[PDB]
Amino acid sequence: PGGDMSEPVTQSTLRIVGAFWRLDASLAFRRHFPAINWNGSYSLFTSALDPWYRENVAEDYPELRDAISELLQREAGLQEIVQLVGPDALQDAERLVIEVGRIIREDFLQQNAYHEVDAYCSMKKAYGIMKMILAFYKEAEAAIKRGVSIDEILQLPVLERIGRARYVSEEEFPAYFEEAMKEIQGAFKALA
Amino acid sequence: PGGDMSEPVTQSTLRIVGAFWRLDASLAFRRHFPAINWNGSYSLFTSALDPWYRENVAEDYPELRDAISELLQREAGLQEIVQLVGPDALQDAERLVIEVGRIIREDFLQQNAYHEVDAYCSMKKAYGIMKMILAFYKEAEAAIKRGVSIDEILQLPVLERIGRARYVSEEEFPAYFEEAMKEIQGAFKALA
Amino acid sequence: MAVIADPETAQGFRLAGLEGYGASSAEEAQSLLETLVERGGYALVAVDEALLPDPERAVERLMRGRDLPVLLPIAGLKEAFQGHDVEGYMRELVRKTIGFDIKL
Amino acid sequence: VSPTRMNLLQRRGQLRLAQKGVDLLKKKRDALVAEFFGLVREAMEARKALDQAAKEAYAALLLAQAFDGPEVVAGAALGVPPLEGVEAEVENVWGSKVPRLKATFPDGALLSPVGTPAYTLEASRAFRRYAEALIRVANTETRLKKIGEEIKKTTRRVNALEQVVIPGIRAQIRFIQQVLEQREREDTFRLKRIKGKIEAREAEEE
Amino acid sequence: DRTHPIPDLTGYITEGQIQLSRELHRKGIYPPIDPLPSLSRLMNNGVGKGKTREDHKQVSDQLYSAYANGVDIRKLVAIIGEDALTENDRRYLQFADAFERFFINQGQQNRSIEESLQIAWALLSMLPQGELKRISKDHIGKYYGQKLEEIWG
Amino acid sequence: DRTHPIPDLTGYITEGQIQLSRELHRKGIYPPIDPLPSLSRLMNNGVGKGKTREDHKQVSDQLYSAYANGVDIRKLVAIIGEDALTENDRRYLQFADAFERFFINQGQQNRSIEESLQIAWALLSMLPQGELKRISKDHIGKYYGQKLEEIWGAP
Amino acid sequence: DRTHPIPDLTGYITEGQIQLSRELHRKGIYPPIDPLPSLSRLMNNGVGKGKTREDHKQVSDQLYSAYANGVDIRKLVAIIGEDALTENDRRYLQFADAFERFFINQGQQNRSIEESLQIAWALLSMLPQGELKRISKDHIGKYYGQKLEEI
Repeated sequence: PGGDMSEPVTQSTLRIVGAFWRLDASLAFRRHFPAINWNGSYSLFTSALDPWYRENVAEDYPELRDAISELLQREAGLQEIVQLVGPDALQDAERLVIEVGRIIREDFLQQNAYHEVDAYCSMKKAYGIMKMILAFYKEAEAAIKRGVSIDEILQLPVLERIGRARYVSEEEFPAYFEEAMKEIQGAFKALA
Repeated sequence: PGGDMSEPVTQSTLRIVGAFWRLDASLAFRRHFPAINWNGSYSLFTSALDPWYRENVAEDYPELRDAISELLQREAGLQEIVQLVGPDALQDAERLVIEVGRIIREDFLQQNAYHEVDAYCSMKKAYGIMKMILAFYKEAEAAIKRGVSIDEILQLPVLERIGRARYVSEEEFPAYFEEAMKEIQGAFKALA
Repeated sequence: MAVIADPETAQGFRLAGLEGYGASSAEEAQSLLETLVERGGYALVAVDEALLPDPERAVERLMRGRDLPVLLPIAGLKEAFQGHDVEGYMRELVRKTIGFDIKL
Repeated sequence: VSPTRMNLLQRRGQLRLAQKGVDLLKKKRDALVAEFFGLVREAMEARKALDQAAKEAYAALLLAQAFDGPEVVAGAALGVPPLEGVEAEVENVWGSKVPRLKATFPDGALLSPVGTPAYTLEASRAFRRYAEALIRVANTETRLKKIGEEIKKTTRRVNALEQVVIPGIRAQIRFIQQVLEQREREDTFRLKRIKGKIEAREAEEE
Repeated sequence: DRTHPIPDLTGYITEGQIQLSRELHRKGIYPPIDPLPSLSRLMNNGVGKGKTREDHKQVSDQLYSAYANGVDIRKLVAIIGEDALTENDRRYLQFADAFERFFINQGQQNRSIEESLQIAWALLSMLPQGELKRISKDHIGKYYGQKLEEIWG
Repeated sequence: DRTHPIPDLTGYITEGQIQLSRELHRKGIYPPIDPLPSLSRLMNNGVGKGKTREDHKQVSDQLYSAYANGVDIRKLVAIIGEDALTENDRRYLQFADAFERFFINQGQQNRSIEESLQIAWALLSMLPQGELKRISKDHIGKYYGQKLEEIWGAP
Repeated sequence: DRTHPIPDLTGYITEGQIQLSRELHRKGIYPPIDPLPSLSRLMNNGVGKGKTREDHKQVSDQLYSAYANGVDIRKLVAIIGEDALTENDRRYLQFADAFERFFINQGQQNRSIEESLQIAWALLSMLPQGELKRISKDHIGKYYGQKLEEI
């Protein structure tokens, strides 16, 4: 009736189903489409489906998926601090985490069903975008260890390259991802 | 039964009567009579009776009544914060709203049926008391705007006259009310 | 106003019109601070960090009922010439009052 | 507490007011922190200014006791009395009063201002400015402490609410709802019994 | 539970009720009678001039007002703490505590109506003259001022 | 009580609701419709170009957001004070007051959609350009700026 | 809801209860058993000499005391803050965290009774020898001191 999950119908359903996808109008108000809340959603099919992933999509897809999940969790666990204080006030590591959470949300979770190409994505496209994001994260963490200011990372040209991976075609994607990985390894070498 | 207003009899009555005089246990416990719950009471004959009030009571009686309704609703809104944080946490204007609310509760809505005078009140007497209260509120609000300390307004002697007006005899009332209006103008005019 | 520090600067503070007393150790400094605080008077006391970094954390047991005196950690004489991290002072102060120690 | 429908509605209204109060307290805290993070800037600027003022005053005083006899300087200092020129007024900050040292600073109250040493008299102005800086740093620091305690109090209230009050009212609401459902079930059972009674009467004895 | 059918119907039938309080019982007050939920319908027919004493009714009304204020201020302290209480609020709290300890609590003792009125007056003297809005000025002149020490100690 | 069977089932079957507020009624406002808990589920399909004006959806969204902000500031100012509020917050306060006084409280007058949208733009003119985050630039340019004197003269 | 008829009637019939906690699950702990509200009514008669070993009951009671004290201190930190905690409070909070991380979080290990007791003794050794009020001095002497070197 009013979104309360305590009712018998929803409780009986959740007892017997495997995946719960929590649509939320909050995400829609934020223009995050599809509007699925990754904190309350859950799937009981990942462990049994892992072997299929290792055999078909990539031997490391489970690892990248779990890493993305953990990174989103860390972005969520910093909410109290960003609630009490603004976003800029956070130290380098936390600010990197927030920006990477933003890029994850906007360029991997988001999908536009009215787009000619983005309406559909294969598991290899997802593996590619996730690998791009995680490689960028590792390089950025190293760079901030080296002492580069977060502003430089915020304006790195690899951001445009990784943000447009959604709008690229299925057949063209492999070369694009190879080039993006090369350019991710390169773009940090030039920076001090 | 139990004071519950959700009984079938009370609900059936709600849908047929033009006025609902809801009594309250909290007020009666405090020996505050008539003990009518203002928030949960209503009338439906007010609009249709405006011409009669203009002819037989005062040409601005409807507006004074509506002003008191406005003040009581402002008090009801502010009481949420009062419960949250307490009277001292409020600003001075809100404190004045609260104090005038108490003045209306005790000096206008309160009425003693075992008294030889206050057991009955005429329409013109009610109008005079309401005019006194509204004039005082305007004066005190202006004073707060000119910087007078709210604690100093509550000690103005005119408040005792406003509070004792109930017990003035019907025949004597007009002189008392003219004097009270004069004194209300004076009590702030002297401060300047 | 009163200040407790080394004898050399105590005479200077007295020249400034304040009250100065020689201090050279933590125990004597704390005892003198207690004497000054229990002695009703000026509302400010300046304490060097070298002898008592947190005077309030050491003598909080008295001024709770009378918070008129003010304790301010003043930079030490030796540290004054060679300097100290002022940014660190406010950083640690935020760490103390909010507990998040986040800034930049 | 009495399980009744009106009591349930009142409890739900209380819950709504509590949620609204949590939002209100959060917004007040946001205002407090917005002020605190600027008042810290003011405090740090004052602290650096005071550091510079103290450095220059100490530099000025250092040479005074070298060229001239220290004993004469001490005597001249003793000549100056320890007068009072600080007015500890109260300033209203976020509904609280704090000591503001709005010192009148009477320059003409210094008895025997003239000092026999040539440079001692000039050094007095430097220490007057240093004392003004010390007063300023104290004034900002006290208000910073006050705002810190206000933010701590507000967060105590918010946490108390969201961790003790709201769950308690939720438990009360669930209890009352359960009792009402039980009463409804008993009423349905009774109605079934009596309807069966009348039906059996008609069927058997008509 | 006052909402239970038995007390509810009885109160709808009878002419008042004296309701005990478990909170006062735990504090040791006897008779543990809470006056706010209590009531006597026919009271006005047996009190006043020529029956008990002229100040009776107004004294009872004022006692109810003050005790209700005290209970409300207790609820306010439960959420804000004593440090924030103004002087009048503390006077009302002290009145509520003294009320509970010296008017409600009497043990096994026969108090004449005159003694009871005297105690009520000594207690109301804890409040400023002007706050007694329910008691007529002449009664205030004739009975206000006596201190509680004059009765005990 | 919205949890009651009659309104809950009606909500299941019907599409939205127009909610009357007792606070507005006691404050003297007629018709006392509180926009915040009101919803029209079909509004989108019946609004826009070729039916009404082009700026209707965005104006409704901006009115909703601004009124919500204003009520929030109104609650907070009772404890922090008018001075404590920033300037944009004060703008929201005045906007909410004007919205209640001139938009919601229309008495018995018959307002065409054009007159209502004119009032809406007049109310939105109080907030600075750039705080109208939910209206396209062209719409703001074309319709922003009109003073409240257009309707304040004959409310 | 522990007051639901199913858990309530089961508790009235059974001889104890093992309870899982959502906090330990949100922390990523397996198995997420919360020791404090759990209980085994028959435990006293199935541990000790000739059944496990002589330190079992005292160690269990001491672990209960230490973890409950740590949780009480943890909820005491929601008032005065970390800076106000004393040395004993720091030790107890650290023990509670390490307890959660090692004694409860065991994944799919098939810990033996001896292994579990060794882990418990290592975790207890963080606290001072004098605070182990519930363990006989002999057992403290025999098994105290081992660090968390096994990881």
